[PDB]
Amino acid sequence: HMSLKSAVKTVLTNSLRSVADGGDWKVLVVDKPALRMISECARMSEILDLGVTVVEDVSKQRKVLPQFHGVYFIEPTEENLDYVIRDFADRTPTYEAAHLFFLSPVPDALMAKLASAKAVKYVKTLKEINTLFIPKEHRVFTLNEPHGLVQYYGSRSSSYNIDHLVRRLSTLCTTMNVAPIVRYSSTSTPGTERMAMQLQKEIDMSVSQGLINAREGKLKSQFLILDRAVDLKSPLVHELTYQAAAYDLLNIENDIYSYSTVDAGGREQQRQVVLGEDDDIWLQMRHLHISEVFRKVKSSFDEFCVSARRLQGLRDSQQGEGGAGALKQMLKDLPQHREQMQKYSLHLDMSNAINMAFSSTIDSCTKAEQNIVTEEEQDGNKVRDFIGEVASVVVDRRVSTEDKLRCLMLCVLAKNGTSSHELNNLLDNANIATPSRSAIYNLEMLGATVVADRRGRKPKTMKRIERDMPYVLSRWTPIVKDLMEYIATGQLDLESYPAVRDGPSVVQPKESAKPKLFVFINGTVSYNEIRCAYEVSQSSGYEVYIGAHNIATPAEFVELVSLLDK
Amino acid sequence: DRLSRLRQMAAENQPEPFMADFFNRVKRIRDNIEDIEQAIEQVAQLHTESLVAVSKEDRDRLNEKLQDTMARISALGNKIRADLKQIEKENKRAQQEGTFEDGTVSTDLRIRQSQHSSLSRKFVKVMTRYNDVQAENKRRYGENVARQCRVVEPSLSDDAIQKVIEHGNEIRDRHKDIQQLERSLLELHEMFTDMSTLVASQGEMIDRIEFSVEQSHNYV
Repeated sequence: HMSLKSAVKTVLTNSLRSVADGGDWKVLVVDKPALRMISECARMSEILDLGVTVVEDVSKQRKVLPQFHGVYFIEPTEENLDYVIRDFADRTPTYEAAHLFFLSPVPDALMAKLASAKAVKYVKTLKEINTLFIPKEHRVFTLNEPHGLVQYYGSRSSSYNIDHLVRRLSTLCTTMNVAPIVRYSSTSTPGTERMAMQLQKEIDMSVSQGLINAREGKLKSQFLILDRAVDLKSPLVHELTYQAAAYDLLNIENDIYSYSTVDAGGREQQRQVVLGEDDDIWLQMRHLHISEVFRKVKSSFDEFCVSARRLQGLRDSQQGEGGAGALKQMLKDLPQHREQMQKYSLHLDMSNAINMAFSSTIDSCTKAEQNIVTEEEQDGNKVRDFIGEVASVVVDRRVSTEDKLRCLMLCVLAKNGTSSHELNNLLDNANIATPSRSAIYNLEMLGATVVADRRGRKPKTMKRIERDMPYVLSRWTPIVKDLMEYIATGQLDLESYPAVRDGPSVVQPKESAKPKLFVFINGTVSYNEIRCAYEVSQSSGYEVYIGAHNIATPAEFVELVSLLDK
Repeated sequence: DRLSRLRQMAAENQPEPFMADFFNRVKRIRDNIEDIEQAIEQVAQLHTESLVAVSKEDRDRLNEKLQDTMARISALGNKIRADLKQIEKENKRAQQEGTFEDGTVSTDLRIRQSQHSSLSRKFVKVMTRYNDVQAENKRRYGENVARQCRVVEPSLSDDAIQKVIEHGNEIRDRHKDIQQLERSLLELHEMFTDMSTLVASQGEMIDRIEFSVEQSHNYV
């Protein structure tokens, strides 16, 4: 389908247009998991002219509307069926009828409960959609589990339930319509290996079941399954590409950014907008270096104004207060363009905010982070005293606790073994409160070895591709990118990353086409790893899709790791 | 499939209107918008067709359709604008009544608000297509028709731009044709103006599904 948002919207559309009603408006009754998935693939405006007039939460259900057919997107769960048998049960039904679409297969015990209750007479159509994964971005899928990392590697990991996880992920293959070879690391945790085994049988039990039909070209679709431990550095590094820097340095809760502009009059009007796929500047700009974004948004804004006046008949001889006076004159002269204007004012703002937040302090942290993480300087002079690299940052009292933590964590990852004593002293010199130190020690639970007496873990044996990295604060490349490119070239050892089946089917010489590569990392995915799936799609060979239980910024990843033992 | 299996496993055991006038207006608005959409793409041809085309033989034949469809697009426009405004006032004069504290609203008012928002946008976007084809044609309805009609004066670059701009056989009618496109652009501008400020204190977030279903009610 190319985009996961397109793919998910298509299932919603194909399902809505299968509802056999009398042609009145529809009521879309929706789950929490359904709400999240649908909300991320369709605006309200796109739902309206798909013939639904309201969206409702399966819980509560006030306002009875018998003139309209109810359509349910909902999970095969007792709590839900009780809401359904309840919306009808009583004297007057709640909709003209119910059209039930289940997010995954419905058990028989529940099927019976529905058959015995009154509701049975009202249920017209009942299907199993096979889609329960959040389409966050065109190339990013998510499980809406913000504590995934904890539930999976934490001190309750034993009882995770990798079943519901395998089915959620196989969902990715049915709605995408592709039957991939499953790949995993030789050094996968047992929990993970099993998950990869089971995923293979799931998609296969779907293919011999005609839930997915493919042609199987020369190159093959693969589904790479990874432990967070594949790369513990990427989640931590300050990053200077637009999306990644915004989410790190700025306050972006649930994808909402707040800024201040002016309208006709009233100044400091505080707008909240969502960052997303329906904003053309966001796209195209989001994977660019921030220094370059700063100035293209400005260019694009000025070009837009100059052009939008030549489409009518005018000319910009009036420049007051710079580009603010352009924004005032545009909203006055060309009201038509009010929305493009809001779009530019948002990125003018966000661009600037990033530039300001990237203080000399943050630059210091970044330089140190790059040196530690690539293990050489801009120069190329190998760096060996990782603890010395950090000292500069850690004395600096202008530096956030969280920032110090990030540098410290990167430091013990590099050292790969540090004496209890030298480590307890580093933490003391850094003035890191003892409760906050679980961010360091809990790396053990992701297979890191931090203290030297716990015994070092055998070195990761994988060549790094080696790239031309121009920008001096952007020399680090996430490991996951190398995994991607190797696979897009069958060049990824079967001993290092074995297939469940058809192993020799990825041999190596010593638009709507192209094979898919799904990458799923347990726990957390990073914006720099997300960027990689895009870079690697537009470069060579495959179309790449990346995902995890949730997206975590560097701050959120620090919090998660600190929670692994609590 | 799974529907058959249910009706098999269940046989082994044995209204008021609701906002009628409102759904009328939005049907009307949707319908008018679609009408305008088709009308716009016909004014497109009628304009580029009045280029050359055997002088006044067909010019009068075309300008007859143009200002006919133009007037319809306008009449359809004003209705849409009045139906929208009517719903705005209707909604505004229903806030305090349709909120029962709790922060929640009321399926009636929720529906009205998402309809009102969605269509106002759909409207500004359609009219923008209109505004674009008008100015698009008015720019060349002076370049490759009014100016290039200097087959009377040898005037070069400035004496044809410094003169034609101010006044503006068949070069006499194109003036009446340019000032048409001008009171068109003006109506549109006027419209876009109070349509823009009309989204103020509205939306910013309403197109988000999650937002709507958060302000739902309950308790029967």
